[PDB]
Amino acid sequence: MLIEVEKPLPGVEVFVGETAHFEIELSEPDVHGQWKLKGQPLAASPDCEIIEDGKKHILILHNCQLGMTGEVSFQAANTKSAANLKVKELLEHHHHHH
Repeated sequence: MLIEVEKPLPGVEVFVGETAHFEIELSEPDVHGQWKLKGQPLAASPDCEIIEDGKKHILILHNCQLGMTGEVSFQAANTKSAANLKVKELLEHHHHHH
């Protein structure tokens, strides 16, 4: 009856101002969705790509500089979807066995 997420994002991980991969399921390939961000004006930005393979939707966000964490909002057929973003610190530290 009502649209229900099949594979939500209970916790996404990405690099600081690098790449943002987000994929979810709606168990309904008959419809689609849109990705909204407080940073960008709307979805399908000139610096992002929105591909829908089957029923799932993938959104690549470049340069995700929001801070210690970011809040991503996605709408799937008049549906409210919000997940937490974990920004990682780009560190080229060395991991020696000794």
